[PDB]
Amino acid sequence: MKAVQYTEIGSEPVVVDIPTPTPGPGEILLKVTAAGLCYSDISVMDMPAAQYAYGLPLTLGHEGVGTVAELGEGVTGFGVGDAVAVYGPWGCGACHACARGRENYCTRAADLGITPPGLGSPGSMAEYMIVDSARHLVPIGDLDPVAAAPLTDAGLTPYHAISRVLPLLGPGSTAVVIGVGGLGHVGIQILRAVSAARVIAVDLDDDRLALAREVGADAAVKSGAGAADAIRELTGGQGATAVFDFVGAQSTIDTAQQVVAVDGHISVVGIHAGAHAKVGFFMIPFGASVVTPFAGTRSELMEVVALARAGRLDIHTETFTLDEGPAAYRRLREGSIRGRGVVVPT
Amino acid sequence: MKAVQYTEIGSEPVVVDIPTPTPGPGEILLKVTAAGLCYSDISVMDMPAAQYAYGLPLTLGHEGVGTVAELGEGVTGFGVGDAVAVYGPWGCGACHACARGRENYCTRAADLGITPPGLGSPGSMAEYMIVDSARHLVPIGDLDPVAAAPLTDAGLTPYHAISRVLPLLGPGSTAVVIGVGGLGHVGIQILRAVSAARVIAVDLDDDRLALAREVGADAAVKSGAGAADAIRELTGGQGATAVFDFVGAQSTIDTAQQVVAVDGHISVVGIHAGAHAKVGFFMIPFGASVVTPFAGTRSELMEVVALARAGRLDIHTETFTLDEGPAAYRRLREGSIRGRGVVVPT
Amino acid sequence: MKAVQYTEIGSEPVVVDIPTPTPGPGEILLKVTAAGLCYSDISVMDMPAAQYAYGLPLTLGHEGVGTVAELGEGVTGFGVGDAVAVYGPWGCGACHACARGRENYCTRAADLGITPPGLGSPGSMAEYMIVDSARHLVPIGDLDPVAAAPLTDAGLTPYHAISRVLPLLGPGSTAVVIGVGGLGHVGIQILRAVSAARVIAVDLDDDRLALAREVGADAAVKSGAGAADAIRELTGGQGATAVFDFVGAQSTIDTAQQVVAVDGHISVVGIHAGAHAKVGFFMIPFGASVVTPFAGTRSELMEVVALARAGRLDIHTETFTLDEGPAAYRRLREGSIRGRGVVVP
Amino acid sequence: MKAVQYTEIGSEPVVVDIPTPTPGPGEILLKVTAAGLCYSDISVMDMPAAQYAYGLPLTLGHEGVGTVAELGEGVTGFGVGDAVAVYGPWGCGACHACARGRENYCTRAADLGITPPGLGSPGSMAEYMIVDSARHLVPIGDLDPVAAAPLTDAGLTPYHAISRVLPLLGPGSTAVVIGVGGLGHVGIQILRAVSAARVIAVDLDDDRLALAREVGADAAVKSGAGAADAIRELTGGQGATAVFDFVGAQSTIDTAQQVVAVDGHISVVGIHAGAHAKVGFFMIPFGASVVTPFAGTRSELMEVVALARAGRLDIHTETFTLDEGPAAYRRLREGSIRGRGVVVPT
Ligand SMILES: NC(=O)c1ccc[n+]([C@@H]2O[C@H](COP(=O)([O-])OP(=O)(O)OC[C@H]3O[C@@H](n4cnc5c(N)ncnc54)[C@H](O)[C@@H]3O)[C@@H](O)[C@H]2O)c1
Ligand SMILES: NC(=O)c1ccc[n+]([C@@H]2O[C@H](COP(=O)([O-])OP(=O)(O)OC[C@H]3O[C@@H](n4cnc5c(N)ncnc54)[C@H](O)[C@@H]3O)[C@@H](O)[C@H]2O)c1
Ligand SMILES: NC(=O)c1ccc[n+]([C@@H]2O[C@H](COP(=O)([O-])OP(=O)(O)OC[C@H]3O[C@@H](n4cnc5c(N)ncnc54)[C@H](O)[C@@H]3O)[C@@H](O)[C@H]2O)c1
Ligand SMILES: NC(=O)c1ccc[n+]([C@@H]2O[C@H](COP(=O)([O-])OP(=O)(O)OC[C@H]3O[C@@H](n4cnc5c(N)ncnc54)[C@H](O)[C@@H]3O)[C@@H](O)[C@H]2O)c1
Ligand SMILES: C[C@@H](CCC(=O)O)C(=O)O
Ligand SMILES: C[C@@H](CCC(=O)O)C(=O)O
Ligand SMILES: C[C@@H](CCC(=O)O)C(=O)O
Ligand SMILES: [Zn+2]
Ligand SMILES: [Zn+2]
Ligand SMILES: [Zn+2]
Ligand SMILES: [Zn+2]
Ligand SMILES: [Zn+2]
Ligand SMILES: [Zn+2]
Ligand SMILES: [Zn+2]
Ligand SMILES: [Zn+2]
Repeated sequence: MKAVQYTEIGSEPVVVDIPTPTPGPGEILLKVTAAGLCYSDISVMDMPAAQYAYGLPLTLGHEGVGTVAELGEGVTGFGVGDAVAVYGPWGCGACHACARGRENYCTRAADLGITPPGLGSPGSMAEYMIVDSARHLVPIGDLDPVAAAPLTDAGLTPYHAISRVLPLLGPGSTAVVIGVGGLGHVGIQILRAVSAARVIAVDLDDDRLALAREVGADAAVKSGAGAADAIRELTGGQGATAVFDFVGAQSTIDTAQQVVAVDGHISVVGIHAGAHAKVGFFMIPFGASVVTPFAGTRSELMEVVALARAGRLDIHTETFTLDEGPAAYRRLREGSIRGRGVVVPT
Repeated sequence: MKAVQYTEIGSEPVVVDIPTPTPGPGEILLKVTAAGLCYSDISVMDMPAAQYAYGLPLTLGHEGVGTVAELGEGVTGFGVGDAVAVYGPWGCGACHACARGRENYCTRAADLGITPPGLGSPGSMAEYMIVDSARHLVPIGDLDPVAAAPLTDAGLTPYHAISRVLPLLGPGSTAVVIGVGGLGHVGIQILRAVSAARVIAVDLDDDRLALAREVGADAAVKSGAGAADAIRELTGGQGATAVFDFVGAQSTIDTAQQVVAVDGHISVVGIHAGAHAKVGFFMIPFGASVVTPFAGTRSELMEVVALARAGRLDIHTETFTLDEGPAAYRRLREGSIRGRGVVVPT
Repeated sequence: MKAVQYTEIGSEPVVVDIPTPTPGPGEILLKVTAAGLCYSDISVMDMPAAQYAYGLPLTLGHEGVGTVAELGEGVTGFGVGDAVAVYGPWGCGACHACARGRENYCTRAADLGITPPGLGSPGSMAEYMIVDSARHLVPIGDLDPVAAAPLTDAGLTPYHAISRVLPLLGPGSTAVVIGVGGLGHVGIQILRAVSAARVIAVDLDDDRLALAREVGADAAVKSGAGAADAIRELTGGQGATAVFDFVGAQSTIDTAQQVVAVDGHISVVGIHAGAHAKVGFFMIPFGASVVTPFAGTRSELMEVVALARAGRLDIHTETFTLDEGPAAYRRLREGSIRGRGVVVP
Repeated sequence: MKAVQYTEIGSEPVVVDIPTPTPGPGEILLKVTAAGLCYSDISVMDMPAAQYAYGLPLTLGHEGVGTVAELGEGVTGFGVGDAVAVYGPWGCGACHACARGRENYCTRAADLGITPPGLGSPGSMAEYMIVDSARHLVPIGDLDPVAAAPLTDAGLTPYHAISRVLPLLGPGSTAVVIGVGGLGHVGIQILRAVSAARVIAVDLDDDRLALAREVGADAAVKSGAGAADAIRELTGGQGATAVFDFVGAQSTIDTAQQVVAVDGHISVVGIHAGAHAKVGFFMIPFGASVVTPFAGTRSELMEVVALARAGRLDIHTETFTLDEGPAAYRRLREGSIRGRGVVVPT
């Protein structure tokens, strides 16, 4: 087998029966124990035919954890039964970025026909999944799979975004988190674990602001036209050292530019087509850098797993069966999952 | 004493006779040996009455070198006759940024009424000038004052911009320099001295491309619509690790976005009101950060001076008298100074 | 004031009456609200006549907080009544290190005759004290002075030592803290606040191990011959990413070398004359760097103050009067102050 | 095939005929084009029987370049004929260090029985060699193999040592290089290429001081009792920002401690059993860190190759045949190779 696939442009994903794959040389077959739903899946399924490039059908799910079921020829660095998380943004493994584990920034992958699981290659929303190479597996030991699956993107992506500017986030700093969803609720917790920043969370929804306080935000601010003034009141007029925008709409990016401090940072993490920061003199403070980060690195995924194993990340989830996969995507689309949706096969 | 002042909104600067100042407690009086002209002075003098905030009259010149003439009460660490460069972007000296020498990013200066020489306080285009505090002087020893004056902004600003991302500029990297004027011709030389980056220079003017090659650029490319494709051809389709845009027009920022590499950097250094980078998904590569840097730090100015003393910077200048100051500004406006204009008071 | 001074080589410090100073141009007079005792004061007072270089008499105390009492001529940026901490390791203010606020690493100060309060210039163990320049004052707002005074060295020094290698201390890292005294008990708390490192504390004294657990250590291990094996058991045989040795005896440095990981770090912070790490092939792991850090930077002191104001540092103190100053030093010498001794004028 | 092997404890290496190997799955067979001699080979061959752990016989050579001769089953990313350099310090590929390319600091390799070529596995001093995995090959394009072979250790090791502290080596800094041999003569050139440090070279031999000046040292100091005072005279009494000791004898480490600046660095790179820095209060300046670095990282090797391709490294070599291999080791032992000895098979 059972899997959840995107099969027709503009249609909802469907539950299918397809062959259980067998690993070729160097590949590993996992029995999937948990598969996370990411809002990027919604954006992908909303692409018109002219833009959509991942092929049909596509087994969804780029947040995957499992146990090693079968080793392909020549694979010996894992044993059958090992609990592993899948490193998602597969790169070529050979370029200068990849040599540093920064496969998220590989520029050679596309030309070599290397695509990530759930985003061009078959994903984790299935009873079993293939992983191309052992370097794309990270051990998780006895971590609960349901809470582990989101670490692979909801954890990894905020972790990487924060890591890019961690030296800015010393005692006395303030970090703003915009969007307390799958990514944002983990982002707050990463900030608390790896920095002494004061954390201000921003969301449209009072229940998400409650979630933010539950996971350790120091303050919670309603998003929209009043947010910039409210944040500036909290920061004593100086603004926020860093803003991590997990929404990335034009309104939230505007809020971010209106509150960022001199020599601070805006990380535009959320993906809303057309929205952008306007980085120019008189439009942003001196020295305030802006970036659109993507995914994270191999060693960053290991660090996220280490945070989880140390008890520093309380991942808020709701569990679904494979048969409930399409229903779960409807819930994600409408904004009614408090945290991360996770499919648990069987 | 003789000085060059901006005295009337919309009018050319004029040569004046005003009193030689006397240093109060903590201040230092310099006999000016060289005063650099910066294109920012043109932009300032082009501001309409409603925007112009630096007061009239204003003695111009924020690139200053001199010899210590008189010590104000309680000043130590300098003797009469010492050759010094003036650190330009005065801050409060007390905040967290200033404590690190990063007075360029002080947020307290404005509210305390602290303004820089030539940009709210009296500048260096005069026989003598006041410096507010000893911490705003850096010794230059026997460096030629004419070539030293530009170090204080034409050197400092590119040096800071490059320093923000120096770890990116390893062997195999490429740095693009857009605009081979006062700042840009120094920026090329800094890149060559402190990194192993391949340097590609870009300018509208073929004589400035020649200047770029003279000061060590590896390649020089005509600016305009064909520049992005030409740069991409030189970088093997991978793009440039970093782009230092010393023009900052919309067209040059667009060129920068079209050539920057994944996980690279654009530094928008030149100031053209309204121009901005558009930093959003699908509009810039993943991981490519963008910033508008401002001036530089105390320790950075010392490092620039150290480069000059080591013979690493060939500063291209043309010398003017104080009486020629207004004529020199006309030359700067029309683009006919090959490098930096420098006034030498007699 | 009344002051406590070291007055005679080899003798205990004494309570004295000396003139209240007046600030000259650029100086600030503080009314002292709290003055910390540091174990370095013991080491200084144990120096023989041939080594001791700070002059007699010396008003002790290089951990100082106060309120601005008088401004010297030309001083700006502070008002009378402002609560401030004194930045201790005064530098020249002009060199490349000082320009970055790294006055702790100034090499010009000695030749210019610049000495720190309590260590060549008059210290904070007195009703009033002089500060040379406004850049050596950091505002503390409404922070309790008793808990604030130790921030200026018990806080600053561990903070700097940790900061030198903070990028190593990611999730999955382990930091060992040897010596849970004035410095060490703050070091544990800094590690918890600014990193995700697992913290293993080491001390001779079971009550100090309890203190370590109270302030957030993940494990606390008895020092001595068994400590290295115990630490290696806790780290799965891989050793510790960083070791912060706040004792710095040969035995503790040896423990540090026996537990540090490949590509890790040993910070020798505690001062024991003659003791040293042996950094050579076959004697330490590949890539494991070793340093003796000193004090900290201007911006680091500001950051320490920010941690305290945010409630991230529970500074364990015992309070003494000026008259009790000599008794407090005897207590420090014998090891009976649980945390930091602080004199309140 | 012909090879040079260490075959008997305490005896000179010998030229042998042994079978040409065949690559198994994931392995690559190279036709060797150049094999560097490293002084570590001398130290290894001087180990008594009780210490020597690399097995007999051992094909020597841990500096290897070649062309791809045969691909083992499942190998991708290289074609037959590709010119490649061998990354020497093989790690497990999977741990946190290896995920960052830092296989030089892998702690899992020993327990997994992973040993480097020339140092437990068969080396490059042979007509052909096996490489275990594609990730241990770096393309060199048309670089001359003779000058390329030393990049793999004589280049890599100094490059890594310098890289650990590159942010210290700003304009105005001084770097001391002790020992102008295989590693040291490359170290000087790396410092000149990637920093603005003033470079002071130190050697016992006047001809090696001449070599140092030939490759870009600013100053040259005779090693021994007068070296520390001479270096301090050159640095104005302040001492050297960093000392890279490629000898690592007690006398050179003592020199390094006597000249290092406050908040500087000593890198003990050369290996002399028993010698060590004494890092304690009153024995070294405040803030001066000391480390024994080992080899370098995957991305560092790529950077070294990039320096060579850009013309930044003039590698001084002497060429030997395989039959001359033992004679070349005698020359290395006696100190008569001016730079790096390189064996060029058939
Ligand atoms: N850059 C990357 O590599 C990367 C990786 C993964 C996901 N993403 C993107 O991150 C974004 C978030 O993904 P998710 O799975 O956490 O989404 P989610 O649907 O789980 O959460 C969205 C959250 O944002 C809040 N929100 C929406 N509009 C808002 C506004 N105007 N102001 C404040 N809050 C607002 C919602 O109320 C909700 O709490 C998506 O755009 C996704 O595509 C990016
Ligand atoms: N960010 C800061 O802190 C800071 C500090 C100093 C100066 N500036 C700004 O930097 C800019 C440069 O100042 P300068 O004094 O070196 O100027 P300048 O007049 O000396 O040099 C301008 C150069 O840019 C070239 N140029 C102009 N338009 C171009 C285009 N479209 N493409 C390529 N080249 C082009 C010119 O031919 C000339 O060589 C100005 O905008 C100035 O205000 C900024
Ligand atoms: N590097 C610097 O700039 C700097 C600055 C300030 C203080 N110091 C030094 O730091 C050291 C500590 O100062 P303090 O004021 O915190 O001392 P303290 O007397 O308050 O505490 C000492 C602690 O170390 C423990 N201890 C002693 N020997 C031990 C051993 N062998 N193993 C484990 N634990 C042991 C004690 O039980 C006690 O808890 C002193 O040497 C002091 O001079 C250094
Ligand atoms: N740390 C590592 O990862 C690593 C890697 C490779 C090599 N090494 C070691 O680096 C060292 C250098 O190797 P190499 O192949 O360049 O050696 P080499 O024999 O080619 O060069 C030695 C050089 O050091 C000089 N020298 C010797 N004694 C000296 C002294 N007392 N003072 C000043 N100069 C002196 C010689 O005159 C010669 O120029 C060796 O100990 C080697 O084992 C270490
Ligand atoms: C479609 C989207 C996927 C991001 C993700 O991995 O969540 C992207 O490629 O930008
Ligand atoms: C007025 C202008 C001055 C920049 C400069 O210092 O050259 C600015 O601050 O934007
Ligand atoms: C013998 C030495 C080898 C270093 C090298 O690779 O040159 C070591 O591993 O200790
Ligand atoms: Zn996703
Ligand atoms: Zn790649
Ligand atoms: Zn300017
Ligand atoms: Zn300031
Ligand atoms: Zn102390
Ligand atoms: Zn100084
Ligand atoms: Zn070697
Ligand atoms: Zn490994």
